[PDB]
Amino acid sequence: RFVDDYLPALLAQASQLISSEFHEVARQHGFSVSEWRVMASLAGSEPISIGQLAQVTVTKQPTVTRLLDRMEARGQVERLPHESDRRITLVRITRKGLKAVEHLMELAREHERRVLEPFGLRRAEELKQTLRQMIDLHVH
Amino acid sequence: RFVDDYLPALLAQASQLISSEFHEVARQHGFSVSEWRVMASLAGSEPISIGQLAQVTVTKQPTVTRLLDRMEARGQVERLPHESDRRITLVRITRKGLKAVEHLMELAREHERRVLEPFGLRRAEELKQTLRQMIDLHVH
Repeated sequence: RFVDDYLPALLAQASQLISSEFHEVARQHGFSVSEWRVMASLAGSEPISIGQLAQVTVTKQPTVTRLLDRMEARGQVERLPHESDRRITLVRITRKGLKAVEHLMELAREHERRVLEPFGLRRAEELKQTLRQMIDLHVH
Repeated sequence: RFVDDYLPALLAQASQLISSEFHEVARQHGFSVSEWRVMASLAGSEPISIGQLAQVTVTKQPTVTRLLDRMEARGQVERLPHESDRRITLVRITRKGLKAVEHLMELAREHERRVLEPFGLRRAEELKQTLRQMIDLHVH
């Protein structure tokens, strides 16, 4: 069975299953999946470019731009010029956005702890380290 | 930075980056992403239910059904009744479909080998084992 041990299929299924669990919680708290991904990805961050945000939220950049249009209208994020090279727009979370997602972020930490608890701290840290190294090797 | 070590974000980015690399190869060989996921997931498999196929291909079931309508028209797959409980439709790859995807599957194995080579056999097997265990714990 080709797919049983094919890495991209394993990553895709694990990602879908784990994310879908928490996305149900996010929607019960009034967030769409894309709104949660953006706010979670900007929380605690310096301003980042739209392109960086699209990568970390695994969302196409034109979709991110339309999303930021309405989230900025709601005062949850702010777009800013890149002071130097100004073909680049930066984006940050506002205080209003952070307060809006703070409780959901604690629920997200609790869900993650539950997902990882059966594996133990060693295997959990290994997994996160390998995933981080893979991302940094393949990000364009 | 909340998202830097948040497992669902790490899985989602690693999955997107790794899959997107190979999906470019698939399209150069005339396959859409969904066609490749279905054929790869059925290769070497006994017939599986539509619901099982939707899970392993991380594709919504109504989307899978429409996809199978056209792939069955092209003779690449076949739907079959579940002989017992027959609220269930099963699906399999045909010989024509297998021959169509055989070369792409070898390219997929080579791409996977390249992705995993920097990590070594131990860390690669750990990763696949952890992902498999996570899937089996969270699949509904």
